[PDB]
Amino acid sequence: MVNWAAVVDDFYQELFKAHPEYQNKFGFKGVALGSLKGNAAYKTQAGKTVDYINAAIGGSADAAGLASRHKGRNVGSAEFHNAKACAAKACSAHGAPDLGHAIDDILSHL
Ligand code: HEM
Ligand SMILES: [Xe]
Ligand SMILES: [Xe]
Repeated sequence: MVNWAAVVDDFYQELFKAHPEYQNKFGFKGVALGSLKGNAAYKTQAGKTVDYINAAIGGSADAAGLASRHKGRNVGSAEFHNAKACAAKACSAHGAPDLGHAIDDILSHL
């Protein structure tokens, strides 16, 4: 088992450090980066990202559905290219396989 939860945590750290304004689109808006793990709303969003990763690896992930749902938050290609940079970093830091291919499936719909 890859510690996906831990990777998701680093990933969120990377993403919000580089694009802090992204964080305003969540229910943990305005919460200090170093406090995220103590915030209920974050805890739920992180679990869901981990779920998706496990579904992408599992073969059950609906990439088109996730893309439409991000479109529904005015989150598009540019954001998911940025996230690809951030996940690459967070995976590499954990010796975990990269999620470039899964992130690519999402991009193919954005
Ligand atoms: C690898 C990249 C990402 C993955 C795997 C991912 C995963 C998810 C998942 C699984 C959900 C819940 C889907 C649902 O049931 O509606 C979600 C919601 C969301 N995503 Fe992403 N995320 C990604 C990147 C981003 C980025 C770059 C942004 C830009 C801000 C973003 C913004 C949001 C927002 C605002 C929500 C809903 C928040 C809420 O309901 O409170 N995501 N994401
Ligand atoms: Xe991710
Ligand atoms: Xe992913």
